[PDB]
Amino acid sequence: VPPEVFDLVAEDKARCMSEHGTTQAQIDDVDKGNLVNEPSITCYMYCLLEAFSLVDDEANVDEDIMLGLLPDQLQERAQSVMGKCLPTSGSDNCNKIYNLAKCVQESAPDVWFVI
Amino acid sequence: DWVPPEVFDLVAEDKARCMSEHGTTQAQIDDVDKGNLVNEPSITCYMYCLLEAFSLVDDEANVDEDIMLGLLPDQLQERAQSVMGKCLPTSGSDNCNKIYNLAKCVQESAPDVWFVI
Ligand SMILES: CCCCNS(=O)(=O)c1ccccc1
Ligand SMILES: CCCCNS(=O)(=O)c1ccccc1
Ligand SMILES: CCCCNS(=O)(=O)c1ccccc1
Ligand SMILES: [Cl-]
Ligand SMILES: [Cl-]
Ligand SMILES: [Cl-]
Ligand SMILES: [Mg+2]
Repeated sequence: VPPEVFDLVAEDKARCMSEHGTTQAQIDDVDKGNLVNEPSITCYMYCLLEAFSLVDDEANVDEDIMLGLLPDQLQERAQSVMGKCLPTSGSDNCNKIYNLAKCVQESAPDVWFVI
Repeated sequence: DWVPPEVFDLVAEDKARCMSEHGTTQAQIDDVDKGNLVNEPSITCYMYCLLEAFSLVDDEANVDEDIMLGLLPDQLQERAQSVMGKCLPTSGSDNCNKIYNLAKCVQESAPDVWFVI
């Protein structure tokens, strides 16, 4: 019998949504580049980054792992955005990630990367 | 003021890039997605490329089990820990063959479980 196939990204998103009461409409908003400082979505964003080892349990970004998501041709651009936007800051892990996302959006308004 | 950005799905972009860079056909990707592998670089270096794009392995065939375990779902954690304990570290004739052998080891150990981007 063929194996059951598990879509890792779908699973990780599902788990993070369920942990924070996040709706599909909210995740679809973030996917369009529309950001709001509302914990039900910003805590989802933190959860998902943490699942990918992009941040630790205090929402500090692991720059090597974050740069590691991108192709070689985008490394210099990404390094420049990380120079403007790291280290993270904010009142809690979720607000740290809201502030990061806003900084990344404003620093590179032409493009928006999503998992 | 906000302007709509061009949105890029990392997974979609990574698959398109990796396909191009390794000569992989759509049929071959479809086979990978169903768990059917062959020890041909157009397949195995494509799989390597997708893993590397999420830091699951370096450019020297070293797999990071801690990053991997974080991505797997809760209900597979115990099985995944056991399977990866059995199948790591990698071994093989070259970078891409190491990933072929890893995939085959995981499939032998857990024939009912296959994970995809
Ligand atoms: C860059 C800051 C925005 C993060 N958005 S995200 O949480 O959906 C996410 C995107 C990509 C990988 C993991 C999580
Ligand atoms: C030039 C394109 C902007 C780069 N954005 S980013 O570095 O914040 C980034 C976003 C999501 C994942 C990894 C890095
Ligand atoms: C056992 C080795 C995994 C191979 N599967 S995959 O190439 O689709 C893949 C899964 C997860 C992330 C990236 C690529
Ligand atoms: Cl940081
Ligand atoms: Cl702070
Ligand atoms: Cl895309
Ligand atoms: Mg890399």
